[PDB]
Amino acid sequence: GSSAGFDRHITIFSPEGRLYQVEYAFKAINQGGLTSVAVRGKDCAVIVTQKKVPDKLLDSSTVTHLFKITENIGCVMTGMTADSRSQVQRARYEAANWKYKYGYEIPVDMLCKRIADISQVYTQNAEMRPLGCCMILIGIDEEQGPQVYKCDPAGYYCGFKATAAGVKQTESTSFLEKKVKKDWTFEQTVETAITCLSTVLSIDFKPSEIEVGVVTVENPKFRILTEAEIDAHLVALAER
Amino acid sequence: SIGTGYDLSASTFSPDGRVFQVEYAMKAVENSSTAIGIRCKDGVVFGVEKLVLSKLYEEGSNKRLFNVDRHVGMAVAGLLADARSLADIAREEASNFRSNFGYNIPLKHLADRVAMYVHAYTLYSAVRPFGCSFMLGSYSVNDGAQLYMIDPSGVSYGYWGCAIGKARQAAKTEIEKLQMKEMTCRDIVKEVAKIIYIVHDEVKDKAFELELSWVGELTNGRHEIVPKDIREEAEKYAKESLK
Amino acid sequence: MEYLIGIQGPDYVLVASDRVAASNIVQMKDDHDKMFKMSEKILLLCVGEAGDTVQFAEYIQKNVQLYKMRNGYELSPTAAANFTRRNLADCLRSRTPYHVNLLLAGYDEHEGPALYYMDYLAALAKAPFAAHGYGAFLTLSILDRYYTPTISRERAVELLRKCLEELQKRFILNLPTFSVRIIDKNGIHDLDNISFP
Amino acid sequence: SRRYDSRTTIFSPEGRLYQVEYAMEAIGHAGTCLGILANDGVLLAAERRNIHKLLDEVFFSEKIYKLNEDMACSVAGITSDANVLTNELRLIAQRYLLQYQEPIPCEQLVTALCDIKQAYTQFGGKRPFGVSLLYIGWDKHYGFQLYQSDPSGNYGGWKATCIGNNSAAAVSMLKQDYKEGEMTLKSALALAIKVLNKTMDLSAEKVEIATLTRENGKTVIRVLKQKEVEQLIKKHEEEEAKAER
Amino acid sequence: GYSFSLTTFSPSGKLVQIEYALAAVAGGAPSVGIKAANGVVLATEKKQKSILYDERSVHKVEPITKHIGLVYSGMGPDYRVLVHRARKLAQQYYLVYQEPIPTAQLVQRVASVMQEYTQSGGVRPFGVSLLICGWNEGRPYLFQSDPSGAYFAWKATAMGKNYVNGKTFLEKRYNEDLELEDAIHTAILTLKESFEGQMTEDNIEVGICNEAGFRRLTPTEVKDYLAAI
Amino acid sequence: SYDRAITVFSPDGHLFQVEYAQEAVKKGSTAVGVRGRDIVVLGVEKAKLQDERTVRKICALDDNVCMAFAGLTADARIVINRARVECQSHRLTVEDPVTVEYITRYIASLKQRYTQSNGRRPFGISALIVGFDFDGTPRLYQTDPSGTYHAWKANAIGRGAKSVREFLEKNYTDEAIETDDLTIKLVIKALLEVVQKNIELAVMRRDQSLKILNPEEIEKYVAEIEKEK
Amino acid sequence: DRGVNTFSPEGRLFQVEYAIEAIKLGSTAIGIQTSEGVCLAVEKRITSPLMEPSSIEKIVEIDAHIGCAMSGLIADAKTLIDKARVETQNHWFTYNETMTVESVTQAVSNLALQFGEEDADPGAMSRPFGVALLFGGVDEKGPQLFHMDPSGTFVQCDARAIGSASEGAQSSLQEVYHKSMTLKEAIKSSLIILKQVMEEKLNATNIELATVQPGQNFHMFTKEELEEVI
Amino acid sequence: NQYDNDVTVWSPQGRIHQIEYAMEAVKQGSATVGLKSKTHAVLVALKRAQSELAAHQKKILHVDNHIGISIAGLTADARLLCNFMRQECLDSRFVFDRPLPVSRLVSLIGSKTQIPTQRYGRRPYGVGLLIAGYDDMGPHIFQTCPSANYFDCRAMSIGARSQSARTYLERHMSEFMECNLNELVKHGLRALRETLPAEQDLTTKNVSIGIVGKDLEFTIYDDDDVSPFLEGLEER
Ligand code: NA
Repeated sequence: GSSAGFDRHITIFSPEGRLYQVEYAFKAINQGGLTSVAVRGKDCAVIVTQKKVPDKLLDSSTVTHLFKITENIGCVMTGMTADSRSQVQRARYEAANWKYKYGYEIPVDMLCKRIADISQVYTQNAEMRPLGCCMILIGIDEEQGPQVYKCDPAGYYCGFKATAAGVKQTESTSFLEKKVKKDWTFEQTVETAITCLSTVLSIDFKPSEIEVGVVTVENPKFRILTEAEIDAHLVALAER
Repeated sequence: SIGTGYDLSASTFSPDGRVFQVEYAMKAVENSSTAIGIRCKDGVVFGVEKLVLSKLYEEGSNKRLFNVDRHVGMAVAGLLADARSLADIAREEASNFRSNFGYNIPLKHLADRVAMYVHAYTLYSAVRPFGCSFMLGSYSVNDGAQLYMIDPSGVSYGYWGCAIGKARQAAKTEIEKLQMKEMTCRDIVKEVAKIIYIVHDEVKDKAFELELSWVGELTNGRHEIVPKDIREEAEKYAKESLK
Repeated sequence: MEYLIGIQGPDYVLVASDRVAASNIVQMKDDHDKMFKMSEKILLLCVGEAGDTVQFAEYIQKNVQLYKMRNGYELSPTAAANFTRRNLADCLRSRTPYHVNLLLAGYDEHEGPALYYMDYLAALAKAPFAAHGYGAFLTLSILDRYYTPTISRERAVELLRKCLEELQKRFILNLPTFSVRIIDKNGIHDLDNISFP
Repeated sequence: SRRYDSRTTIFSPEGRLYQVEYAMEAIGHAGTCLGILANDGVLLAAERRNIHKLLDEVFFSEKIYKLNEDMACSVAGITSDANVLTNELRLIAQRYLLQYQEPIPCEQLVTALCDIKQAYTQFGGKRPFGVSLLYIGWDKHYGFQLYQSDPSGNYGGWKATCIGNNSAAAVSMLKQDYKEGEMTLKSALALAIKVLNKTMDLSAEKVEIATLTRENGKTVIRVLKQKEVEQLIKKHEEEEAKAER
Repeated sequence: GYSFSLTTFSPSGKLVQIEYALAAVAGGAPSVGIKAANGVVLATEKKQKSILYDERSVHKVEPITKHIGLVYSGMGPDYRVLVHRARKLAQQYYLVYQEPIPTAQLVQRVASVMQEYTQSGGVRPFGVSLLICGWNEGRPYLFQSDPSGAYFAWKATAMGKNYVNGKTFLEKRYNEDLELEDAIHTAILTLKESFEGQMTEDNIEVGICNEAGFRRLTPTEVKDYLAAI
Repeated sequence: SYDRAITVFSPDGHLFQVEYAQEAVKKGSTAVGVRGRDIVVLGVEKAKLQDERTVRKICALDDNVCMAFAGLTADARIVINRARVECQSHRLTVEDPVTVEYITRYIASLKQRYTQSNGRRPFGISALIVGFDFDGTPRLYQTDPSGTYHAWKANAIGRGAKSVREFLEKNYTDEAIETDDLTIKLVIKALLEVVQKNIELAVMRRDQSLKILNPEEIEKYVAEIEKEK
Repeated sequence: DRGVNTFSPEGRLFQVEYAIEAIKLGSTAIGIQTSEGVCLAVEKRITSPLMEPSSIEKIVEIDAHIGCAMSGLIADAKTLIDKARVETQNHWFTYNETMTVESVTQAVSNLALQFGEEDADPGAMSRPFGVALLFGGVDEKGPQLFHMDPSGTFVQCDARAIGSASEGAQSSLQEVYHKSMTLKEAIKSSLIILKQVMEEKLNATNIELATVQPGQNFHMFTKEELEEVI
Repeated sequence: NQYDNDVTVWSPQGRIHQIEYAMEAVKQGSATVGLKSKTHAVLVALKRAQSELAAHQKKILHVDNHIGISIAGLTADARLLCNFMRQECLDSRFVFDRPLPVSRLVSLIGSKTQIPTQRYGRRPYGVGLLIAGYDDMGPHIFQTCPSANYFDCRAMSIGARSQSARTYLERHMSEFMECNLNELVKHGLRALRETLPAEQDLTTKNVSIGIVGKDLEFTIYDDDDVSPFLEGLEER
């Protein structure tokens, strides 16, 4: 794992063909302390993350990692919070701009490819640093059904059956692949995402400790779940 | 502080995924005089421990409270010239909203816009992050009372109570004692002064001057300074409580 | 209004131009030279609008001179005519078009004598003989009548004299003196001015 | 930012441009490429370095580039850098032709590219082009010409020159067997194969020759075919064997 | 921005950032190109880290225009930049000449962009090598463009992890007169030389180019090629 | 654009890039200039396979002015061409041709600017500018990477400028400025003190053009130098 | 490396500090302001008999009533001299009058910290000017002599010396200067002090002398005039 | 060591050393004093000479009819800032036909001088000013510094040995508002004096005064103009 010149300071190749500054941006995602899970069902797509509000002095409704990009597209950001807000503003811009030029709402994959391409620029130009954050987008495609996409500070992007980001990403993915190996209803999809975050963080959740976001084939508008709606899922999982 | 080149630019991450230039800029706020803001049932109130650097200065020099818009107020902590440059940005942001949409900029929206001008200075070797943290307060019938805070990183959160500076944590454990959600701006002013006097270090620091401002139903949603009458009454209670 | 003429022989180019510099109804100058030596074997005869002529001709002259200094050899009459053409045509659709009408005479060691015609629009034509100005309407037919490609220089001067005499008899403009010059294997030779006293 | 700046356009304490000198080093690693001027024409002989069995051979050449109706060139160095420079050479030749309606005289085309190469050494903060060129041509002023230019933007006219791998050895070998004014394309082609044989570690697949001649008042540029080149190396092999006997 | 080059000549005469970009390519998943008599094949390893990935969502074998196709070894996000640029360049040619761009012409235009990132200020070279296939003037074409901006016309070649072995395999295994059907079987076999795991129609990707233009093979088409071992 | 200060002051008050540009001048071929009464002679120091015409270091800028150089040849070409353009642009603006001082002041101004503007290194050349003014006075000047310029009776620049200057200081007499051939002999004798077909001389007599003598003509003077000793 | 606009821990820009050190390498020049006019004198510092002494012009005329003495990098001075001459003629054009000595000195002075790298014009200065100037001239305020250095700081002087032997020449000036001394005595003191500080002996070729007095225009002393002074 | 080079670099202490180095320029200049009464604003400065033969540098410059300044630091930066102030004042009278309110001018100085403190390759202004003005809020004394921070002052002193002037201004602070012009100028002259070594006293050569107030436009007194004021001070 060698270094030569300014390969650990700027986005220029290392002797092994690596981009150390991009590698460091992945470590910045974990600096936030949070973990996020996203699962794709038969007729739905859910996103879930931790909701750490340590002082009662905060206004709990302003503390969020879930965002509405468009009416039918939502996202869960993981990493450096301001870097995350910046990416959400750009995602919103690119999406509104797309409908303006093309007369149709941006596909989930196109918005993910777009944000990923913007992120790649930072990976090639030295005068700026990558964003220390991970974006996961959900939405219902008119012809392809539910979609779950994620993009990296590296500029990579992909579609997923289920995905994770943050501190316990490795463990969350290990868990998510074990359940997908062994029918994905809306309840089955919500319960899986909640119990992935819970078993991986070893925390039996309270309704204020997590935030759930969902898109449904019946109602494709990105919906963020209430504490009561979150509790109805939490209690039904405990019944089992 | 990792002194190996990884901390000289905001376009450079350290191996553990940190941007030290932003952290060093946050340390300028950590060395600053404390500013506090409290959101209550009918408005938002600001109070600042404005340390008196010289007996030669005028009463009210170096105001750490600004009017960003007719309904928005700003309480700063950190490098004052950066703080005042952010006041001008926020002012122009509010001015541009009215020119675009014909009505007063919603506080959450102003906080979001200004926090992204702050964020922008945390990505490049070409520019320096702002060595400043600030709060925005507002009150309207439609939106209610709103208090937000932005840090050198560009993060913007909504608050019921907030403190920034040297005594950031000490002020917070005192603000936590108050049940603001059920209080008025006439009652909460007395408490803001009490908290600022408690948090002040008479030994390590020299004399200080208390700056008090508010925006609420009592002011018709306009950001104003607390009149001399009410300020003297709150300072009298703050000194009497200390004993 | 002004007059330019060229007659190319087998091994030379004969050129002549009026000597009048006139403003309004007055003849300000009787001894005005309208030919600009570009090279040792190239002359650019230029007429047209008030300022445009000296401005355009001198720009080309200094650029042909810069070529000589830069490369050690001169432009050929063909390259110098096409370079004149490129600049004139490039200004045509610009804010500042040049109203200049010209003839480029020259002698090349490889291609021999060449005479070119160019109007203000920058159309370039190689002609055995040419004329610019209202005078060309009275003299192109005299040249059509008597010009032959084997015309000796002595004969071409009698032909040029027949054209200049025609302008005295029929042209309403007073053009009494003309500059006469021959370009050949040995360069530009000044001949006696054809005068009408 | 000052920290990350390479300082590519600055002088060293002894009045040296290090980037220009390090670009020369790159050219020494590139294939050997020679040029020989003769009375009836001028030639270019270069070592092919794309010499693998699975290569397709879509183009007429590898190192030989036609620039003009009357001019061609060969390169030694960074091939992508050489593509930029040869493409610019073609644009300069057409800008001259459009303006004067005569083809660009050989030395003028070389100077124009050398002025771009020189600019890369004096300003901009960019690295130079890692290429040396050998130009062959014909013009109405100096006839058959052979030029050479390097990354410094310096150029010169030559009767025989070499650039690339073992350039130094080839110039000493060319210096000894070259006969000023008495050279013909036939004898110079024999000399080209004699030199490349010693400066390489040779078959028609490993070499690539091109000639510039004057046929009926028009210039003829032609890269020689494998069977032509094969006969020229077979002929050398015969004279070399009959030298010991 | 940073107006100075980030790729400079080392004292030995090497453009070290280009050498380091080639290392990124040599560590990428393997890719193969084979020029058959009546077509061209492009094959790659599309093996993802977990079952959770949706393989159908992103592609390694991409179309440029109707008759040109593309594949790579190296940095995935860098590749996407060159794909967009290549598709744009192919439209600029078609708009002017009203004729499908010759493959040599596309490859030279794409290779010039790659050279740009080795000299232009404040940028690093692309960490990718492309394998460009096409069909024009009734014949197939196979090119490779590397991070320096240099291009090569190949009859058959390998890139990425275990390319030295794949190239020796290709040289000995097949030559000219191969039919496109045969060549796809060869491309799959050269991928099998350095394939850790069971090969499926989801962890490999193939694209073909013939008289009918370029197109990516469907997983059902790849499945029938894998049925023949 | 590249906004970086290249030439700056060092703690001892030096402009190091200009002194490094003077070290590049010191490595160039020796150039001698002698100012006569009705003539001005410039001479330079000198491969068998090279074309002598393409490597000449005496250049005519215009009919009245011509110059010689020492240092970076590619740098010198850019200065020589910018001066050639300024001679014609001067005749276009003013009506009169350039005075030997005007173009020297011009070249010097260009040189100075490259020592004080961003992203540029100084020109690694010195020049000896000879000619006659419109009044007919013979003038010899000298410029250097800094931008400073002065007039001279005789001067030398390049590899061995110190020893040729020492010779010319002791040998520039009114007897040597008497006949045109004695002025030419001073230049050849001065160059013979550093160089060993190794000289290139150019002469300018009052109204006639710059005459570049041939090698046989040079050998005519070289033979008489050995005889007079 | 550090930026050209970097401050030293003492509060001075390093580039300006070093530009002042460059002046310590330049030829020594003296100026004396008298009721009867200002005198300017400078050593040419000739390095070869082959060099034309006339081609060294260290005393220049800015306008008919203003002269300039320079020291340091004489190529850097040539740019500021032209800027001064252009300034006087633009003022003459706009206002139909002459400039005061101070106004000209201030104009040249405004170009001093106009150097930099980032955020500057496409043809901006990278470094300061390594020159010191003495502006001696006459206006309505009488004879005036001004000093200027690379920091843009200009001051009015009764007597000033700049260059290699600045310390010594100023010491000598201080002991002999009186506010009511004649211009004849001012020239003599300058020529004596200049003779003292030079390595080479004083000659009519070796030095430059010039005066500006009411009722006369900036005068550059000829060899014949300099011989009768020496 | 590493955090000294550029203004965009924050030290691990949350400090910007380039800003602190620029402020050292103010501290190296000669002392200047500014003070105000209920009707007037006074500026006094010890002009310092480079030798007996050289003159004492101009320490006080005109900005507008109602505003005048005294400088301490880089004289070229002081002239850049003076022309910005003069121009901002011209704009206000051109547009509004009313003098630019002194506190507003000072905000513009704080705003424009902050810009370089946050851009790479840029440097702070190496000058600090004392501003004397008069408007609808009476007389004012302001202080600007390389930091881009500014202060509204009752009295003030910047430069070398200025801390000595500050103690006189703090001790006599109470008398300033009810002071007449002669007495207010005396308070300033006396604070200026305390800076100068016990070796030297104020002189008609090395003293500069600037006065603005209720009926007087900004006026600069320099040599025999200074004499009336100095004709009362004579102890220590
Ligand atoms: Na980057």
